[PDB]
Parts: sequence; C-alpha cells; structure tokens
Amino acid sequence: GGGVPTDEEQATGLEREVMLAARKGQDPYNILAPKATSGTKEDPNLVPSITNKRIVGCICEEDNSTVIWFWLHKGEAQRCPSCGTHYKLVP
Amino acid sequence: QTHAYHMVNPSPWPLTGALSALLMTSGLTMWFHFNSMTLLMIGLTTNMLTMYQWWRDVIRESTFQGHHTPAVQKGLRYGMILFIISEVLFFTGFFWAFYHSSLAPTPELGGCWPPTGIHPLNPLEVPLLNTSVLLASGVSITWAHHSLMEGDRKHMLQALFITITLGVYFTLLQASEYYEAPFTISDGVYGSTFFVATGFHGLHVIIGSTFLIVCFFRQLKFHFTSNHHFGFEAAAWYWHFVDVVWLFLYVSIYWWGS
Amino acid sequence: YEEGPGKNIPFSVENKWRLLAMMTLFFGSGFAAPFFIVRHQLLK
Amino acid sequence: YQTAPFDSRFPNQNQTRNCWQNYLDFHRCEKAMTAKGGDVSVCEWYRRVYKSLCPISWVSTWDDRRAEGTFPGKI
Amino acid sequence: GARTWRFLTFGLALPSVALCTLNSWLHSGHRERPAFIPYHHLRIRTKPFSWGDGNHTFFHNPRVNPLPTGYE
Amino acid sequence: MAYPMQLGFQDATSPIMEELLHFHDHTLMIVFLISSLVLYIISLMLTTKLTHTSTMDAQEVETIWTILPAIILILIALPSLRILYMMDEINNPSLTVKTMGHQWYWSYEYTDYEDLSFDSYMIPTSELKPGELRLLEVDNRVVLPMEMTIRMLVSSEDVLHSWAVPSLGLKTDAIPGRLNQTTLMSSRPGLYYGQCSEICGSNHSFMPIVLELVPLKYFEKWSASML
Amino acid sequence: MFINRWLFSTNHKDIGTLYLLFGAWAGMVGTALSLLIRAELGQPGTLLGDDQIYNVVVTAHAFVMIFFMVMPIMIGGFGNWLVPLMIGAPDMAFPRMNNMSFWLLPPSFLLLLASSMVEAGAGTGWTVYPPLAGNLAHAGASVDLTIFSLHLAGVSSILGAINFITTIINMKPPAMSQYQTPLFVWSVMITAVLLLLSLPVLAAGITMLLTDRNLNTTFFDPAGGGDPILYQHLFWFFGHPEVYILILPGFGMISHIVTYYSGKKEPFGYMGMVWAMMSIGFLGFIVWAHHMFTVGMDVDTRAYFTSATMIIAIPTGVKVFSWLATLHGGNIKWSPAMMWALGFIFLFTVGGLTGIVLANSSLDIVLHDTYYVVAHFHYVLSMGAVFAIMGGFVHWFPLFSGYTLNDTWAKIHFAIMFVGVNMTFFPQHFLGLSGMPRRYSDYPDAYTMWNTISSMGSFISLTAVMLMVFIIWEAFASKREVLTVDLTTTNLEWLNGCPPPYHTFEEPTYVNL
Amino acid sequence: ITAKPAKTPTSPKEQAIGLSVTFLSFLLPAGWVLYHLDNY
Amino acid sequence: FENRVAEKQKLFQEDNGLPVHLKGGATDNILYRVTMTLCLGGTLYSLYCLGWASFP
Ligand code: HEA
Ligand code: HEA
Ligand SMILES: CCCCC/C=C\C/C=C/C/C=C\C/C=C\CCCC(=O)O[C@H](COC(=O)CCCCCCCCCCCCCCCCC)COP(=O)(O)OCCN
Ligand SMILES: CCCCCC/C=C\CCCCCCCCCC(=O)O[C@H](COC(=O)CCCCCCCCCCCCCCC)COP(=O)(O)OC[C@@H](O)CO
Ligand SMILES: CCCCCC/C=C\CCCCCCCCCC(=O)O[C@H](COC(=O)CCCCCCCCCCCCCCC)COP(=O)(O)OC[C@@H](O)CO
Ligand SMILES: CCCCCCCCCCO[C@@H]1O[C@H](CO)[C@@H](O[C@H]2O[C@H](CO)[C@@H](O)[C@H](O)[C@H]2O)[C@H](O)[C@H]1O
Ligand SMILES: CCCCCCCCCCO[C@@H]1O[C@H](CO)[C@@H](O[C@H]2O[C@H](CO)[C@@H](O)[C@H](O)[C@H]2O)[C@H](O)[C@H]1O
Ligand SMILES: CCCCCCCCCCO[C@@H]1O[C@H](CO)[C@@H](O[C@H]2O[C@H](CO)[C@@H](O)[C@H](O)[C@H]2O)[C@H](O)[C@H]1O
Ligand SMILES: C[C@H](CCC(=O)O)[C@H]1CC[C@H]2[C@@H]3[C@H](O)C[C@@H]4C[C@H](O)CC[C@]4(C)[C@H]3C[C@H](O)[C@]12C
Ligand code: CUA
Ligand code: NA
Ligand SMILES: [Zn+2]
Repeated sequence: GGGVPTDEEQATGLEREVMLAARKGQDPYNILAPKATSGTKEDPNLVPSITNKRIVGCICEEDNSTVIWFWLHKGEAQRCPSCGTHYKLVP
Repeated sequence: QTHAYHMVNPSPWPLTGALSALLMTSGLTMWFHFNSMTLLMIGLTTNMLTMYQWWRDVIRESTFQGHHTPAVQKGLRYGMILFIISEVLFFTGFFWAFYHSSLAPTPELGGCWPPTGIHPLNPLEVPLLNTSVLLASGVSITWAHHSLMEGDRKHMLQALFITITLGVYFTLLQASEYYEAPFTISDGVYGSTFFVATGFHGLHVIIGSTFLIVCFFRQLKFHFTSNHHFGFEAAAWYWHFVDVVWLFLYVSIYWWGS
Repeated sequence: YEEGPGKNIPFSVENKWRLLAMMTLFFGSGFAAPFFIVRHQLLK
Repeated sequence: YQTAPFDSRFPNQNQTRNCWQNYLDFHRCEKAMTAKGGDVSVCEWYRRVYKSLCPISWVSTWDDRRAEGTFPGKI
Repeated sequence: GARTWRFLTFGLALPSVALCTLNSWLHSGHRERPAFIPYHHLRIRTKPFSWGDGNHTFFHNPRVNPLPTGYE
Repeated sequence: MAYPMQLGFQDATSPIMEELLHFHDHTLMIVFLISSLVLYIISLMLTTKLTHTSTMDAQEVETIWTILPAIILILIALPSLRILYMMDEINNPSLTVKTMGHQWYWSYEYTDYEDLSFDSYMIPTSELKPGELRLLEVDNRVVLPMEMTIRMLVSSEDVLHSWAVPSLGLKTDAIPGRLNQTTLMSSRPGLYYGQCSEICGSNHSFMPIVLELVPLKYFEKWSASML
Repeated sequence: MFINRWLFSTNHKDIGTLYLLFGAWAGMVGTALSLLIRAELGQPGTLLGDDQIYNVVVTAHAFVMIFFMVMPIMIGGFGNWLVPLMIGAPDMAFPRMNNMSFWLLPPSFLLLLASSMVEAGAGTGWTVYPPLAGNLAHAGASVDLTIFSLHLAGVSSILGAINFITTIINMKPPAMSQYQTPLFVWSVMITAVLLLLSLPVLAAGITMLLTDRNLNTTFFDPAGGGDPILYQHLFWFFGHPEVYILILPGFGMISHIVTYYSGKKEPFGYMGMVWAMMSIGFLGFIVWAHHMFTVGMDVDTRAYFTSATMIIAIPTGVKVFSWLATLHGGNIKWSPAMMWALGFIFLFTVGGLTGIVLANSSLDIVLHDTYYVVAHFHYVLSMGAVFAIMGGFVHWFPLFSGYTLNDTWAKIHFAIMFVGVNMTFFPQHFLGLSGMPRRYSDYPDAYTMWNTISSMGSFISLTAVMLMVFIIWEAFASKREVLTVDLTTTNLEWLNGCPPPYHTFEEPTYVNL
Repeated sequence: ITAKPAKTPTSPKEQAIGLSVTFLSFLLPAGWVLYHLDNY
Repeated sequence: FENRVAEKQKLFQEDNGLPVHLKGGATDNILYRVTMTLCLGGTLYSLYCLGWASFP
C-alpha cells in the first residue's frame, strides 16, 4: 500500500538543493560548523565565500563566551586580532 | 543567500490580521453595548480571509516553492511547541479559577461544592463517552502518522478521516450536553467555571478538527511526503494538547467537582 | 529599496524644515491627545 | 460575655466562615429546640457570637432568605 | 508501526467508544426536573444578555432551565 | 495625623507600630549603607587613568557578592518575621467592632451587646469648624476604649475599600463577601486619622477614618447615647 | 513601494524602526498623562474634577508607559534591530508574523484611547480590580475597551515571544553555543519566556472579567460564589513577571553600554550575568502575592512571600557588582550613553532597595497603597527602564540612522532629566512614610510641600522630553554621517556599517569549532 | 565614533528656530486646554 | 485523485516577479482586494462608531 511521494520525488527549490548537496557531503548553505585547521600561516583556516569578503567569528579558546568578529578579505591570510589564528578567504 | 533560512515576500496578511483583531474587539464592544453585530461579522469575515490566505501562502512557500529546509522546519517545530505552551498557561488560569471557587465554597453557595441547587451531569454518561472519543482519536491520529511515515496513502486517509469523525462526534455530543444541561453560564461560579472552561476547550476542539481537515485535503492533493509533513505533525501535537486538556477537565470539573 | 542614511525610514529627511513640521505634528499630536481627551470628558 | 473569644477553627485574618458557622449553629439549635418544644436559651452562645461577628446586612440578608425559602445552607 | 496503531484503533479504541455509546444510550431519557427555588446565587442577571429578550441564556432549554421568575 | 514637611512615619500610637518604627530604622540603615557603597564604588571606578582591560577572573569575588547579601537579607528577615508573627499572636479582645466600606463613607457596627451602628462621612471643606483638618474630619468618629485590645472586622457592601490608620500600623482591605480581622490597641487617648486605601471611584480621596480613644467609662456612656 | 516596505514589511530592521517610532509617540502620550497627574497634585484642592477623571488619567498613564512605550521600544525596537545582527542571522524566524506583532499595537492603542473617550473612561487603576471595574461600578464600554486593548497587546507580545525564542535558539551560527551569545540576546530570550508564560494567565483573568461584565458569569462576584481576590491572584501572577519583562532587556542594554564605554572586550562574569537573569526570571514567578499583603491572606503565606521576594536581591546584586567590575580598570569614555548607564546602576539600586523594604509584609501593612510604592516603582521604571532606553537610544542611534547626535546636547538632555526625575520621585518616599494614599486627586494640607516639589520636578522632566525631540531633529537636520566605530571585534551589530544594508548576513558568518 | 562634518549644517540660528518650534508644539495646545479649564 | 504537485511547483516558481500572495493568478488579486477593502472599510466604520459612542 503506497501512494505517498518521497522527498527524492517531490522536494523542490532550496530544500532539494540542501538534500542533494548533503548526499554528496557538501554544505553550500552553511548548515554545519566548519572544523578548524591548526591555523598557522602554513595551514590557515580556509573560509569559503561567494564574494571577496566574509565575517569571521573566532572562539579563540574552547568555551570562551567572547567571540571576536572581523571581515576577512580576499588575498593574504589575516589573523584573529585576539589569538593570532590565521584565516584565508577561498572565494 | 548561502544560509538555509526563509526570506519571506512582503505580505499584507499581518496588517489584515491586525485590522481583523480591531474589528472583532470593537465588534464585540458594539454587540455587548450598542446592540449591533455588524462590526463583529466584518471582523470574523476578514479574520477568516486572513487565516486562509496566510496559511495558503505558507503551503505555496513549502510544498510548491521548496523554502522549508531542515533549519526552517526546526524553527516551525519550536514555534508550535511554544504556541502550545502559551495555550496550556491560558487554560491554567481557568483551572485556577475552578479550584479557587470549589475548594473554598462561599456562604452564597451554601458553603458546599457543588453549590446548593446545582445538579451536576453524571460523569459516567456523556462525559465518559466524550473521554473515550478523544482518547480513541489520539490512537487513530497515531495510526495516521505511522501510515504517512510508511508511505501508505490509503491508510493515512482512513485513519485521519476516523480522527476527524471522532472530533466531530465529540463536538456534537458537547453541543447536545450544553442544550440538555439543567444549569447555565449564569448559575453562579459553578456555571461560570463549567461553561467558560469547557467552552474554550470546545473552541480548541473545533480549531483542531479544522486543522486536521486542512491536513486531510492537503493529503488528498499529495502535498505530504513520507518524511516532510510538518503541518500534519503540528495538527497531531495540537490534537494531543486538546485531548490532554479534556482529561484534566474531566477529572477536575466533571468527576472531582461533582 | 533605497539603502543608506535618510533612506531606511518611513519619513523624508531631504528638507530639515519639512522634517521639523512632520516631527512637530507627530510628537505634538501624541502630547496634545490627553489634554483634548480631558477637555472632552469635562465638556460632557 | 464581652465579645466572641478566639476560636482555633478560625485562626486567620479571614473570619467569614466564623460568622457563617455561628449563624448556622444558632438557627440549627433554634430549630432543634422549637421542634421538641425545648428551650431556645440553650442556643444563646451561638446567638451572641454571630451577633458580635456578623455584619448587620449579612444577617438581614440571610434572615430574609430563610423566610423566602432561598437560604442555601442546611438548617 | 502503522499495523500496530491500526490494531489498537480497531481492537481497543473504537470498541471502547462503542461500549461507552451503549452505556450513554441506556442511561439517556429525560429525568424529572427539580422544584424551582429562586436561589440568589443562581440565574444571575447583572446585565441583560446581548440576544433575544436579554433574559434567556444562549442554549436555553425550556424543559430544564428556569428563568429568574421560574420555569416558562 | 501627618504634619507639614514630615519625612518619616507618624508617631506610634500602638506597641506594634513602635516595633515597625525600630524595624524600619534597622532596614533604612542597610538601604542607606548599600546605596552609599554603590555610589562610592561608581565614583572610585571612574576617578583613575590607571587601566586593566584584559580578561578578569570572576569566581572568588562572586562568593563575596552572594554570601554578604544573603547574610544581610537574613538580618532583615529575622526581625521582619518576628514582628509578622507578633501581630498574628492570640490576644483575647475585650470588644469587637465592624466597619463596612461604601461609596464613599464608612459605617461602623458595635453589636456585642446592643444594635449600635452609624455612618461616618467626611466634613465638607466649607463646613469645617475653625482649627479642623481639610479632608480628614468626619461627622461621627469611631469612639473606642483606650488601653484595650479591640477586634476590628472589615468588609464592604460595594467595591473594594481599605481601612487604614497609619499611627496604629493598621491597613485591612474591605472586600465584599469577606470579613477581614485586625487588632487595634491604643497606648494613648486622642484622635487618630486614616484614609481609604483602595481606589473605589469618584470620592476615594474623601472617605476618611477618625478614631476617638477615651477611657472605658466614657466609651460605655457614648455607646449607650448612640442607640 | 512605500506600502510594500512599511505596511507589508518582512524585515527585522524596518519592523524595529516601526516599533521605535510607535514607542516614541506613546512616550509623548504617557508624558502628557504624567503632567496632568502632577498638575492635579501640584497645589492642594481640585484642578480637573473628582477621582474619576483623575484615575482615568492615572490608569491611561500606566498602560501607555508600560504596554505602548517600554515594551515596544525594548523588545519590538531594540530586540528586532539588534538580536538578528548580534547572532549573524539574516532575519527573525517568522518575519511575516513579526509584522503582525507590530501592527496589533496601533489598534491596541486605539482601543485604549476609545476607553477614555466613551462614557466616563476606565478609572480603575492599571490593575483593573473588580468590583470597581465591574458592570455596576463601571457600567458601559470603557472597561471592555481596556480589556480588548490588553488582549491585542497580549497577542502581539505572545507571538513576539515565540518569534524571539525560536530565532535565538534556532538561528545562531552552528558553532555558537548559547554561552557564546551576547548578554542582550540572553536578556531578550529570558524576557520572551516570561511573556510566553505570564500573558496567557492575564488573558484568562481579563477574559473572566469580560464574561462577569457581559455574560452573567460570577468568577469575581460573591453573589455567585465568586471572589474579587481571585482576580488579584491571576492579575499579579502576570504582573510580577511583567516588571521583570520591563527591566530584563534594560539589564541587557546596560551590560553592552558599560562594556563598550569602559573600553572592554567583554562584561565581567558573563556566566554569572546569565545565571542572574535566569534566576530573576524564575524567582519572578513565585512572589506575586507581595502585591496582596493587606487582602487578608494567612500569616505563613505572608512569611513565604516576604522571604521569596527578598531572595531576588542576591542575583540582582551579582549584576550590579558585575557592572561595577566591568567599569573597574576601564578606559572610561564619558559618552552620553555611559551617563545614562551610570545613572541606571545607582538609581535602579535605590529603587531595588525600597522594593526590599516593601517585601517585608509587616512594614508593607503601613506602606501598601501609599506613595512609598509609587517612589519604589518610579526609581526602577522612570530611572531604570527609561535610563536603559535613553542609553540604548543614544548608543545605537548612529547604527540605526547612519547619523550622529550632538553629544553636548545629549549630555544637556541627561543632566535636565536626572534633576527632574529625582526632584519628582525622591520626596514621594516622605509622602509614603507619612501616609499619603495612592490614586488620590487631593491630599490633606500637611502633604502640600512634597507634592509641590514633586510637581515642579515633573515640569523639569517635561523640558528634557521636549529637548530630546529637538535633539533627534538636529541629528537628521545636520546629517553627520558615521565613519568609524571602535570595538567592532566584540560588537557584531556595528560590523555591517551604519545603517546596515536592508539584507545583512545573506552570506552567514564563518565560525569554526 | 568618528563622523563626517554635517552635509547640511544647522547654524545656531537654525537650532534656535527648531528648538523654539519644538517647544511651542508641546506647550501651545496643552496651554490652550489648561487656560480654558474653567470654561470646560 | 492524481498527484499534480509538479504543475503547482512550476506555477509558483515561474520567474515573473510576483509576490507569493499574488502568484496563483487573477483570483489572488480579487481575494486580496476583497480582504483589504473589508479591512479598511471596516476600520473606517469602527472610527465612525467611536465618534458616535464618544458622545451621549
Ligand atoms: C521595572 C519595574 C520593577 C522592578 C524591577 C521591581 C523590582 C522589585 N520590586 Fe517592585 N514594583 C513595581 C515595579 C518594579 N519592581 C511596580 C510597578 C509596582 C506597583 C505595582 C502596582 O501596585 O501598581 C511594584 C510594587 C512592589 C511591591 C508591592 C508593594 C505594595 O503594593 O504594597 C513589592 C513588595 O515586595 C515590590 C518589591 C520589589 C523587589 C523586592 C524587587 C527586586 O527585584 C529589587 C532587587 C534589587 C535590589 C535589591 C538592588 C540591587 C542589589 C544589590 C546592590 C545587592 C545588595 C542588596 C541587598 C543585600 C538588599 N515592588
Ligand atoms: C514605564 C512606566 C512608567 C514611567 C516611565 C512613569 C513615569 C512618570 N510617572 Fe508614573 N506610573 C506608572 C508607570 C510609569 N510612570 C504606573 C504603573 C503607575 C501606577 C498606575 C496606577 O495606580 O494604576 C504610575 C503612577 C504615577 C503616579 C501616581 C498616581 C496616583 O497614585 O494618584 C504619579 C504621580 O506623580 C506618576 C508620575 C509620573 C511622572 C511625573 C513620570 C515622568 O517621570 C515621566 C517623564 C517622561 C519620560 C520618562 C519620557 C518617556 C518617553 C520616552 C522614554 C520616549 C523616548 C523616545 C525615544 C527613545 C525615541 N505616575
Ligand atoms: C460546543 C462548544 C463550542 C463553543 C461555541 C459556543 C459559543 C460561541 C463562542 C465560543 C468561545 C468560547 C468561550 C467564550 C465564553 C463563553 C462561552 C462558553 C461556552 C458556551 O457556549 O456556553 C453557553 C453560554 O454561551 C454564551 O453565553 C455565549 C456567548 C457568546 C459570545 C462569546 C464572547 C466572546 C468572548 C471573548 C473571547 C476572548 C478571547 C481571548 C483571547 C486571548 C488573547 C490574549 C452555555 O449555554 P447556557 O444556555 O448558558 O447553558 C446551557 C443551558 N442549557
Ligand atoms: C470557529 C472557530 C474560529 C476561530 C479561528 C481559528 C479556526 C481555525 C484555524 C485552524 C488552523 C489551521 C492551520 C492550517 C495551517 C496550514 C499550513 C501548514 O500546515 O503549513 C505547513 C507548515 O506548518 C505551519 O506553518 C504551522 C502553522 C500552525 C498554526 C496552527 C495554529 C492553531 C491556531 C489557533 C488560532 C486561534 C486560537 C486562539 C484561541 C483562543 C507547511 O509545511 P509542511 O506541512 O511540512 O508542507 C511542506 C511539504 O509539502 C514539503 O514536502
Ligand atoms: C478578543 C478577540 C481577540 C483576538 C485577537 C486575535 C488577534 C489576531 C488575529 C489573528 C489573525 C491570525 C492570522 C494567521 C497568523 C498565522 C501565523 C503563523 O502561522 O506564523 C507561522 C509562525 O508561527 C508558528 O509557526 C506558531 C504560532 C502560530 C500562531 C497562530 C495565530 C495565533 C493568534 C491567536 C493567539 C492567541 C494566544 C492564545 C493563548 C493565550 C509562520 O510564520 P511566518 O512569519 O508567516 O512565515 C515563515 C515562513 O518561513 C513560512 O513559510
Ligand atoms: C460587505 C459589507 C456590506 C454589508 C454591511 C453590513 C450590513 C449589516 C447591517 C445590518 O445591521 C444589523 O441589523 C439587525 C437588526 O436591525 C441587528 O440585530 C439586532 O436586533 C435584532 C432584532 O431586531 C436582535 O434580534 C439582535 O439581538 C440584535 O443584535 C444586527 O445586530 C445588525 O448587525
Ligand atoms: C503641562 C504642559 C503645559 C505647560 C504650560 C504651557 C505653557 C503655556 C504656553 C502658552 O500657552 C498659551 O497661553 C496663552 C496665554 O499666555 C493662551 O492664550 C489665551 O490667553 C491670552 C491672553 O489672555 C489670549 O490672548 C488668548 O486668546 C487666549 O487663548 C494660549 O491659548 C495658550 O496656547
Ligand atoms: C467595507 C465597508 C464596511 C461596511 C461598513 C458598513 C456600515 C453600514 C452598517 C449599517 O449601519 C447600521 O445601522 C443600523 C441602523 O438602522 C443599526 O441597527 C441596529 O441599531 C438600531 C438603531 O435603532 C437598532 O434598531 C438595533 O439595535 C439595530 O437594528 C446597526 O447598528 C448598524 O450596523
Ligand atoms: C478513492 C479514494 C482514493 C484517494 C486517492 O488515492 O486519490 C479514497 C482513498 C481513501 C478514501 C477515504 C477513506 O477511505 C475514509 C472515508 C471512508 C468513507 O466510507 C467515504 C469517505 C472517505 C473520506 C474516503 C473518501 C475516498 O473514497 C478516499 C479518499
Ligand atoms: Cu473607599 Cu477608596
Ligand atoms: Na488636586
Ligand atoms: Zn581568535
């Protein structure tokens, strides 16, 4: 006894784009928290953007209540002004 | 946008809703004091038009346009939970009124509960039937839910139809008990607590039955998937809330208060 | 929609004297209302 | 008798039930005494206490309701 | 599963409704209305009702609901 | 009654009002000290060019900030609750008087022995006798025996009122269908004034209370003369 | 375009703007009402009429200041503008429902002004106690229009509370825990929980009053076995939480302003400040009967309500001391917003302490329904809630508008208001101790000096309100455009510029774990 | 905060006009009502 | 019945700039005009009713 559509058959618009991206392990709509690198100049945190700048929030140490916010610009890696952690924009 | 949230198209329904509230309140004032129903009937009409178009647009945005990502659905889940909590606290005020009056009956009542000259309904007659009906509807709506998750269109429809039929049965039984009751809303605090508490509950049963009927027609139109059906979950949560309020009324007003 | 200073508001700030008139009418009507309601109650 | 003494059944600021109970007790005792044709003077304590505690308008309203047949307490 | 909740719907829930419907059916029929007594805590009228002649409750039943002055 | 430029409580006429004055003195000292300490610490934080803007550890100091206030509240609660229970204590009154609130006057009933009742209305401003107080005098005062425990019972026959006599520490709400009890004991003869203390409509400002405290023998003859 | 933008909004900033305009207009109404009160009391005798016209003015004063000025400005205005920006969210969870929360308020306000125009008004007090508020002592439409006003404001705030709780729980960056959200965001979430739980109980109570008035119910009428004191319990079950609703967002704004103008990256003792606000919110539900110490409740009940009420001083003290510890070591900027916030810390403390005096049932016998209560609540509302609103307004006006205020004028405004509110309310302590009742149009002659001084104070506060309108005009008239804002690294709401674009965070913030 | 100089400077005379007009908009209507109370 | 959701998805995603409350076609405009006319007319009538009730 069937007759109920599935998300695979009937999901549309952004719901479907999220569904199809997650099957491929991709996160274009920023649903997941990114995992930090070591954050050195050699191994900077890689920050995707669809433009040439994005706001970073840096939780410098685990369980800090204070988030440090700054614009990251296309070009050379920038550093969190509190902890010095490196971030690089990947547009 | 590279987030998952819904930027809603500019909408007139918030304003029409706000104005329908002005027309219903000013309309009730005009009915209670100036002997006229005109404003009130305009407000009830605009309120129904607003609800229809607003929830229609929510279906357009979700089923037809795909804006209900998991993040959006999670927000609607919280919204409906919070709305149900607010309705619980509303009923809590009426239960407080009931216990206040009944635990310390004043001399005007004869210093007893039920008051002198009050002949309560037998809780083992229609009130017990109404209890069986709402509990039964809690079982059938659960059947409907599992049918939908298992992808069974025919059994979802049959279970949901049974659930609506029981909600209608309860409403007709309560209408008949209202008509047959030898006491009225003007029979002191007994009538006051009985009719206002059971009356708001009856209104919630009608609202919940309307929501289930909306889910029934959306199901007929294939709107729900086996995994995405928040309107059905929300109607089911609301329907359990209505059942649980009934169980508290039955125990408090009908049984303990008899 | 227009963005930026003086454009994210439902009133115009293009002319400071027209703005003074609009603000005068807006805050002035709020402040006046209770005096005129009291006058209304006293005149019944 | 000066006034109604402290009654441990009614120890709080709300004395409504104290007035009510003593009014009931007087009228129940009076009915029991008029019935067997006994003496209403055994009822005197209840009479003094309710007269001390109860507002005149309450007693007046209750007496009117006993005569009307609309008094809601059991006598 | 759906199968179990259907089993409960038809095997327990609707049989209960059927039995309570029987119970109510058997105890229906008009019981005899009590002597009218004009108790002041009942048939309250502080303001006329906004319908009818102002003196009838909304679901007034002439058989069992006396007015302030008694049964109609 | 209050006098011009008064800062504090009317002088105590009853032992419980005396107790409330001493309890208020103790509480006010605490309010003064905490208000003063906060203002002084604000002014201390704001009067140095020295800086320290790095993260500050909170937990040690939060012990002081919670314990010291907890101790201070206990030092208020102890005498507060001793007085609460002292007013509630069983006392054996010699006399019961009822007052009924009305729009806009008080009625009094003394029904221990005879049916004595009367209405008590404000003296209009234009009818004051020389030396009498605007908005405070009544035609018929509540005559009571001094140095005797009196049970006052308070109700209303219309809307809420509240029967208050500040110098005796008294305020009891007047609620229709309810009989509220308080006790009154005046250490002194004299005239003790109060004012309706629940919003009750057009003349809420204009239904005062005047107690007249006299020796028992005078109260008895007055009672007899008022039947 | 104009209708689509301002009547059909789904934008958190524009809706915040609508709330601030609405609240500003409401503040002018509430100010006029406050001056009529003080004009009546400014010399012995009768100015306007008897207690009915007077108490219509007093009642409307309270409803307007609470429901149309403070709640719309703090929650609807600052909450809608700042909450999404402070969590990097693109809007509220329910951007269309948000617009209905706003548009319910003009009609709510219209019903209150209708109450005052029909018959003789609702001269009930803002508590609307029966039987004075009943259909015998207040026959006709006035009280029903007041009830309906409260119903619409109730629905507005309930739907607003659902919106804020959902937004704050569901729409933060996925790496951001609740313990990485700013204190203002916490203050709004807790306020929203209080609204969600308290307003439905008010709705139930005023609905019972509506049915007693119009459908011959007797919830509050002893003739039917009802009890006027039941209404008081239902009202105050809402009413005590309501005062915490009025101050909590003010606490949140004070934390931000003190941190900012101390040159600090963070408030002292963040988790203590979260603990304190949650504690105050919880304790605020179990104390309501401190509004009922004279109604005749049992001694043990009075003992419980005394004790439970005093407990609130502990978490409140942690916040006051944490604000002082935030100032400690700061590079202090003596901005106008900092002046408001420092006035807040001191004057809120004084009103909180007179509240602890009132918490003592035995002393409350003599202080209840006197100007001592009026002094307590105007210290916490007219010098607490209002100082936090004025501080927040001057601090964030350049974010909202893209223009600067004249700081010298803003300091003048602060100085005048500071003198006027203290001159108004400090002497009311003396009137309370010495026994002057509440809701009086006239007083025994002994109370004349302090009533005279209080009324003179009210006129100074009027001068400050008039100057404030001029100061806002001068800012829009001059058009000084914002360039740089300091401390954006710990104040995300500023990082999109002044004003921010209509759409912010279309691309969300990057926050890693 | 830093800001640009005023795009449309408000001179002392212009400020006196704005302040005067603001104050009159509060004071004249209330003053008219209170002056006429006796007549009401 | 048959599943015609795909045909409603095409209609409501059509690139025509209409807001969702008008995107169904001419019937939406009619029901919008009826709603807003009753609301605005009703509100003007409520103001007339206040004017009337404001005097004895
Ligand atoms: C913003 C509004 C607001 C706030 C926050 C408060 C906060 C408090 N209020 Fe108040 N209150 C009102 C608004 C408010 N109130 C209103 C409007 C009324 C009248 C209602 C009506 O009848 O119309 C009223 C009435 C009212 C009454 C009833 C009085 C009566 O009618 O007889 C009482 C009784 O306890 C009370 C107490 C308190 C207390 C204990 C607090 C506490 O939350 C205060 C806590 C703060 C502090 C104590 C200061 C800071 C602490 C320290 C520096 C630490 C050290 C302190 C100690 C050791 C004591 N208030
Ligand atoms: C928020 C609440 C609040 C505020 C701010 C005030 C402010 C004032 N109040 Fe009142 N008042 C109450 C709430 C408030 N009040 C309540 C609840 C009662 C009890 C009612 C009852 O008994 O039923 C009361 C009662 C009351 C009485 C007692 C009446 C009586 O018992 O007979 C008096 C007497 O003087 C008084 C006076 C004033 C004065 C002179 C001010 C002045 O300080 C006001 C000065 C002006 C302002 C403070 C500006 C306000 C405007 C803004 C902040 C807009 C800002 C604009 C932008 C940000 C763009 N009020
Ligand atoms: C089968 C159950 C379904 C209920 C449907 C019945 C009627 C219409 C609306 C119902 C809404 C529910 C509650 C409102 C209050 C009262 C009605 C109680 C239920 C009822 O219907 O009670 C009847 C009385 O109705 C009366 O007065 C009727 C009065 C009609 C006008 C109601 C006034 C509206 C009140 C305003 C509501 C405010 C909402 C608050 C929102 C909260 C916002 C924060 C009982 O009849 P009776 O003849 O006295 O006794 C029987 C004797 N044979
Ligand atoms: C005679 C009585 C008159 C009184 C007036 C009230 C009368 C009737 C109201 C009945 C309520 C009907 C509500 C219909 C909602 C339909 C829209 C809907 O259900 O929308 C759903 C979202 O839920 C959502 O918004 C959830 C939205 C929930 C709202 C429900 C609220 C109950 C409302 C009560 C309102 C008044 C109560 C006050 C009483 C005092 C859409 O998402 P999905 O379902 O996942 O679909 C998408 C999938 O297809 C993708 O594959
Ligand atoms: C005396 C008479 C006074 C009565 C006054 C009546 C007042 C106003 C008239 C109301 C008109 C209602 C019109 C329909 C409103 C539907 C709201 C709704 O359903 O809101 C939803 C959110 O609330 C949610 O879910 C969960 C919440 C749904 C709430 C539905 C409406 C409730 C209105 C009454 C509530 C009273 C509370 C009773 C308890 C005291 C959707 O949010 P949107 O922002 O639209 O969309 C977001 C998009 O992503 C969707 O695709
Ligand atoms: C789309 C908008 C265009 C249409 C506008 C709406 C026109 C409606 C006008 C009719 O007015 C009505 O007239 C009735 C009688 O004149 C009233 O009943 C009243 O009088 C009845 C009998 O006369 C009583 O039975 C009722 O209790 C009582 O409310 C009724 O209330 C009132 O509404
Ligand atoms: C609480 C807020 C209010 C605080 C006090 C307000 C201060 C008063 C501002 C001036 O108000 C005006 O005063 C005039 C008198 O000075 C009035 O003219 C009246 O008196 C004039 C002189 O007798 C006549 O020429 C006019 O016709 C006559 O209307 C005029 O109407 C009124 O607007
Ligand atoms: C989209 C636009 C919105 C539509 C606005 C419609 C406005 C026109 C409504 C007609 O007005 C009516 O006038 C009747 C006068 O004939 C009133 O009758 C009522 O009042 C009468 C007055 O005598 C009484 O006979 C009765 O109470 C009753 O019939 C009734 O109150 C009122 O409705
Ligand atoms: C024939 C039709 C098919 C639905 C479909 O697959 O499109 C069936 C499936 C389930 C049926 C419904 C359910 O069986 C429950 C109801 C049973 C009643 O006997 C008729 C109405 C009733 C409400 C049915 C109407 C209709 O015949 C439905 C909707
Ligand atoms: Cu009687 Cu106030
Ligand atoms: Na006066
Ligand atoms: Zn960092």
